[PDB]
Amino acid sequence: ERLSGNQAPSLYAISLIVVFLCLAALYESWSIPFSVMLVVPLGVIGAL
Amino acid sequence: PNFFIDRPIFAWVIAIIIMLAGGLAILKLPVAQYPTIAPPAVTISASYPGADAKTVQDTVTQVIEQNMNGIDNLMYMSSNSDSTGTVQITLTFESGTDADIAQVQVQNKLQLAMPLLPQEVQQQGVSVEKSSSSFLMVVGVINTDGTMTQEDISDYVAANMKDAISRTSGVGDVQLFGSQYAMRIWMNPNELNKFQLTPVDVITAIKAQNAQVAAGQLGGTPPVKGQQLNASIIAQTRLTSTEEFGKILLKVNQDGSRVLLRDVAKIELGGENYDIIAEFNGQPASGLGIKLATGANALDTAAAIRAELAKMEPFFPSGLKIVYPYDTTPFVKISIHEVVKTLVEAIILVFLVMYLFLQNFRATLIPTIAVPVVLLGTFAVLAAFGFSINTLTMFGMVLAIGLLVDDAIVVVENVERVMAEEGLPPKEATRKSMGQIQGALVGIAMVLSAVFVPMAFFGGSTGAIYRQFSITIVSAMALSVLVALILTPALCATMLKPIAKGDHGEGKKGFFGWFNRMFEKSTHHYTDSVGGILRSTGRYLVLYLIIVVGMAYLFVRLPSSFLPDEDQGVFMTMVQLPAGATQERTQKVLNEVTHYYLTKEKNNVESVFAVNGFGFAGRGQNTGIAFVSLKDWADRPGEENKVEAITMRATRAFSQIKDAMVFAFNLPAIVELGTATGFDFELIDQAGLGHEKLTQARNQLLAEAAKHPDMLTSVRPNGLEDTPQFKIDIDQEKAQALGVSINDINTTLGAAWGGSYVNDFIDRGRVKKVYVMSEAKYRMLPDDIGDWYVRAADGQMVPFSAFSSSRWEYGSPRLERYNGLPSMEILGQAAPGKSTGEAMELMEQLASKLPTGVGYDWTGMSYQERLSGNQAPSLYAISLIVVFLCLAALYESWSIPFSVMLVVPLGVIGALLAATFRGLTNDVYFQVGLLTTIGLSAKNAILIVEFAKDLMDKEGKGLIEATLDAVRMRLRPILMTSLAFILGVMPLVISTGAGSGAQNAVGTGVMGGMVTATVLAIFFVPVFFVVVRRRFSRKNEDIEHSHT
Amino acid sequence: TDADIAQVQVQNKLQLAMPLLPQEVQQQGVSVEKSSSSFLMVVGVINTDGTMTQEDISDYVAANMKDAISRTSGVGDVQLFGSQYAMRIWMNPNELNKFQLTPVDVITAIKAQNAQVAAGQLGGTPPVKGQQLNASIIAQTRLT
Amino acid sequence: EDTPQFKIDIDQEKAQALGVSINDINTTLGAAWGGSYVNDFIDRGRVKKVYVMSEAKYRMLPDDIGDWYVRAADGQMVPFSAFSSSRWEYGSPRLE
Amino acid sequence: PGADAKTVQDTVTQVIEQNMNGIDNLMYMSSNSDSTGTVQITLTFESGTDADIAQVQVQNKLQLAMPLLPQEVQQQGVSVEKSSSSFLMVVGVINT
Amino acid sequence: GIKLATGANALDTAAAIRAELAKMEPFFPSGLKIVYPYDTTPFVKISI
Amino acid sequence: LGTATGFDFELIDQAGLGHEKLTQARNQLLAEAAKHPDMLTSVRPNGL
Repeated sequence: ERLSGNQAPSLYAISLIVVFLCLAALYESWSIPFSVMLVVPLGVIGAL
Repeated sequence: PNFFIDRPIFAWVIAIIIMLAGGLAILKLPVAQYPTIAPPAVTISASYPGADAKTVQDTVTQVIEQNMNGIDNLMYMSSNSDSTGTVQITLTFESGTDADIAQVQVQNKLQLAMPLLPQEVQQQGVSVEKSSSSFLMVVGVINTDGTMTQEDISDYVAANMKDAISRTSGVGDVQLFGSQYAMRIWMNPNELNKFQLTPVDVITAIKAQNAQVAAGQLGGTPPVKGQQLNASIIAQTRLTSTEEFGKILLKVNQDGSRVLLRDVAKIELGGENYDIIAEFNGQPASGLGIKLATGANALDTAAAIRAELAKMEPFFPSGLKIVYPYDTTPFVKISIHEVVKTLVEAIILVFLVMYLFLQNFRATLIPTIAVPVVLLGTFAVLAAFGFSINTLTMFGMVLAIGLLVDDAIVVVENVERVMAEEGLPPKEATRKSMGQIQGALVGIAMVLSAVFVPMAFFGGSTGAIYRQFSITIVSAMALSVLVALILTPALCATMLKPIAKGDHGEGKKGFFGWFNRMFEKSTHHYTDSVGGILRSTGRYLVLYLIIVVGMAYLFVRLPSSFLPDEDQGVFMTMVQLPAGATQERTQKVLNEVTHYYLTKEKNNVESVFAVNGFGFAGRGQNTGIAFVSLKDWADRPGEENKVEAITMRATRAFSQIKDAMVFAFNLPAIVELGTATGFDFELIDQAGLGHEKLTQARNQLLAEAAKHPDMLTSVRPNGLEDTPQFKIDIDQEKAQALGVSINDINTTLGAAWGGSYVNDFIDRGRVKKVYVMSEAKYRMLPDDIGDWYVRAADGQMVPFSAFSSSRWEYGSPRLERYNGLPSMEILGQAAPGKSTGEAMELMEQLASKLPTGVGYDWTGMSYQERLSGNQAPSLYAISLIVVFLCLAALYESWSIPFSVMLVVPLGVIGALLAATFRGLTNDVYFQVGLLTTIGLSAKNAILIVEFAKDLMDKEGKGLIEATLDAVRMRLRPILMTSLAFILGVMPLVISTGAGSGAQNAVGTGVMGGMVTATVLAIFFVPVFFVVVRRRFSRKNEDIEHSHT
Repeated sequence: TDADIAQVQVQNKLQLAMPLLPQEVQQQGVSVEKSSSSFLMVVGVINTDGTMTQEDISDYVAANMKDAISRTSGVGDVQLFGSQYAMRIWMNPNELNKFQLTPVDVITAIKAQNAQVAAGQLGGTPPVKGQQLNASIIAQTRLT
Repeated sequence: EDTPQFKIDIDQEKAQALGVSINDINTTLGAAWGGSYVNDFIDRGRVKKVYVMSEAKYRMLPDDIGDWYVRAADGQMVPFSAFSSSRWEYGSPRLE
Repeated sequence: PGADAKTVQDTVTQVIEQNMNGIDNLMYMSSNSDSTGTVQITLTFESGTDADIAQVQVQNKLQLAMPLLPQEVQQQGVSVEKSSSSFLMVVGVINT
Repeated sequence: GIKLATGANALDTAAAIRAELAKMEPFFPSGLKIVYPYDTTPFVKISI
Repeated sequence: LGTATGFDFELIDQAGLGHEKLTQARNQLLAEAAKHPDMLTSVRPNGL
């Protein structure tokens, strides 16, 4: 359980980084990701 | 290529992935001085306390050997049997055998041979281990108050420290240097005879009075119905005090008076063994030998060990100190820091040779981003293939910067060249230029792998060392070709400023750029010179032949090696007294060795860890070793202050004063390697013929080896000469008559003179051995046999003289066995002029005339070298076929590829030149170095031949014209890479202090190799093409004038 | 199934039984093998001049050939078509009864009169101050 | 938790005085109170154990130690309380 | 057999544990010491470790502590097994 | 009589056995010829 | 592993009947198999 908890911050951080990098690569714009990335807390607020 | 030229962010995404993946790698990646390289070896160790060498061989050694079967991947098996009572059997396995499976397979064939070994051996134990002799760190513990003996210290180390260290992260093994306490019972024969008792009685009593007796329990199941209570019934339990062991009763006299062990023996806590007296600067000392856990970090473990040691600091008894005679970590830290410094300084020199040549700030930042991506990404691929950060993989990268740097310069130059030549916008100029160099880079990638990959496929130990360099370089090289096709074309198109058609920057600046004017003349000077001497071409090919034959003579007369020694801040002298010498006679000599290093080498020597009893030739009172720790390099400035000189003056300082033989030397790079120019020979008894007959045969070979001083030098046996020994015959007949048990006779002798492990007892919550042995002063001289009495059946005491006689004789203190059969190991080396294979063929000749029934075999490095020497021509044969096939494909001819393949000798001639003139040696760092120089020699030539043909095929440019254009437009980037590469290798060539041995070997050959190769190929490659391309028919097209 | 692990796993259990087997069995050598069933090959050995008997040849093969073959990787099991030599004491019951002797007395004697004895050392460790001599003490060695 | 432990101190001194064998007294207290695994037998074709242990009613309380006798060297039987002391101790049955 | 918890810990358990060093992918160790002389030392390994390799590495280290253990213990037999922890099922048998 | 270890290659093991015997032969007693009365291997070679 | 049309049968004492009872049961099965020659051939004990 301790492992599950302690690992989590790193999990989200790298997951968010990946998505960003994927969007940047696919849609050639460097700012397209920025916008869609700001939509994360809009979903997370619901889960909470 | 054109894909990412239009997609800068995609190219940035891949760069970031490679940066963070390679960044993750470096962060969490194993670090060690070297990787595992020696083939897996398992050692079976045993001790029969008090046994002679024959007793162990015929009782244990032969028995275990006779059972080592149905075990997979066995290469060979050797064994020692000492008159110290120890047996060591070593099994060696194929490279790439799983060491754990091997160890299991061994430890349980042995497991089925246990019931066949004698009981004393069985209770003493038989160890099975992996034999990796590489210690991470040897820790020593001393008492500065002189309050406790080495036995006293060794116990504290065990009971209060050893377990704590073994828990530490990355600690793979912890070996105690010394003995735990053991209950020591020192028998007095006079006192034994007075109360009519023998050692046998002492033993019986201890086994009766120091035991654990199972009892039962109150209210035990099955119980009575309505049972009140359940509790364990505790009977007799093991004794604890020295006092308790004193109290144990032995016999009650007719007058009721008592006889206790106390009365017949001295009783005290002491050593499990007394063979080794370890000392630190003359002081009694214990220690711990720590090995690095597989997969773990050498640096992080070293810090963690010291921190765990810091925790226990206040907890120690008065005046007890932890000290560090050995630590691999200081030296590994320097290796790592000095390689990064090299790599960092390389890129900085790329910035400068780029700026003070292209004079543009944003253009120079491209390689500054390009290469660190490649270097970061190389770590990722290493991590992917289970590799570690070590000396070999570190110098694998520094040995490769020339290729990565070149990939960055080539891509950038072409764009800046095209713009200053045609006047295209950056985006189109990169698009055009990549078109020119696309095929070239994919070709060179296939070519370069074809010269590096094959060396990974070398067999055995060396093959494992080369595998390190091979996979390292290929991984970096291939990444720098992928970066050159993806990121660098994007960086040239999206952050490069245009230059106006035919600019060349001539004039313009004042305080910053005046060199341009001077540079444009020298390129015209070189295009005219090359073009000029393209008439008299046939006479230049002759000069090329001198380069080939000159290379051939240097290739022969250059001494061969594996890895250069380093000043590792540590070395050791070894001490060899004549056979039969005492512990004390050796300790005398050792103390003088200590005195020398502390008086006469005060400034350089930190400490002397003297070990009395353990040598490398064997074990015994006879031999010792003195391990020397130094002040760190920062304190020892001169070449007279480094290990080299210190060891040579030490041998000097001991040769002209001693009665005992005293070498002095330092440890090899990998602490299990051969002597390069040296061999390992094993003489074998293949018929009945015994030890003596074998000694006769050895003596015959050794004498014959001396007949040839030109071929073999210091060829000698590795084992030990026959020594005198005192033999006691029991007259069975007289023993029977008097009424003494033949068993009682043997154990009274044994236990007295040799010792006997009776029981275990529990010292301060810890299980520890109980030994019964004679007090020192009753087991010294043959005359002392007369002190010892045995009790007869009728109950009266009988001296040995009544039933035994005795005499002296020559026996063997060390019997050797190879693959089951009696062996005698012979070492030796190939004399100054000749090679190892030459000396080996002569040995086989010399052995071929020994007596009928005597055989031989090569072991160790000589066995390795045999089964992995049949590859060096065979593999590089496949290299040059594949290279030709790639170049044929890259171009469109079976003839054109030859023009670049003839560049090989141009680099080698410089490498050989440099190393010969530096008095250096051809070794691993040199071999890989060669392969790098050849890499750029090919890489430079491929592009020049390419550019020449592109003008000839696409533009119809004349043969003699196109080659001149090619050599002119590529003179720039060739000179660029070369100057930055040579000046980046600059600190490596003239290097002192730690790591310099490897640093020089890498640098020297690579610098000289580049100097010639580049300041030679600029003339030869254009020549090669014109020579080659003139053996092609003119029927379809006339190779001289325009076409399209 | 991984034969290495198979054979490992068995033997972990076998050792649990091992000490319960009668001494006579243990000292005859329990063996645990991972072999095919059928023979790969049979290597035969003969004498061309007949200058040795077949029990002679069997002893040679056992004492000079078997162990190295059996150690060879990939060699799963080896059977000897014959027997290695042993000291054979062919008892006579009339002669034994004659002298009030039983096989027990014979065995008890051999055990005592054919032995390797660890006998310690002259000037062995730890010694007194000023010891100059150090050598092995030899006693009884196996008969030949 | 920490169970009581019934400690028996067999006096090696008085035992030799009486003529009883040290082993004889040991392997009798064991077999009585702890039971003893002697050797094996064949039950319906399966090898099973043979045990020798005291009847339940003679191994339940400290006062039962009296019930047991050891034969001395001469041939007479000796009670346990002629050569044995007994008391109570403490300790755990499960050390983690 | 028959030894108490304290006697078996510092005699068997503790000895085995000391040599239970230098084994790949070990997460943690726990052990018990019985009044019935029973000892169980469990090595829990890193997630996704190859259990059969873990077993081998463990028993290789065990067999080094074996000599140092009591004769009674060595001959009672020391097991090395991949362990579970809880039962899949309990199969019961009764008479109707 | 020799049996293959499980999983071992027949021809390799055979090759090694011969190569082992090769070492031993030169040290034989007078007229102690080796003979090859049963070998499954030659078939495998020839057959393939 | 396998002969043209052969099988490998194992008769098993599962009630502690003993060697001599098992032997009688073997004989019963073997005699019964002989009565059916149109189905089985050479139905034999592999033992001694």
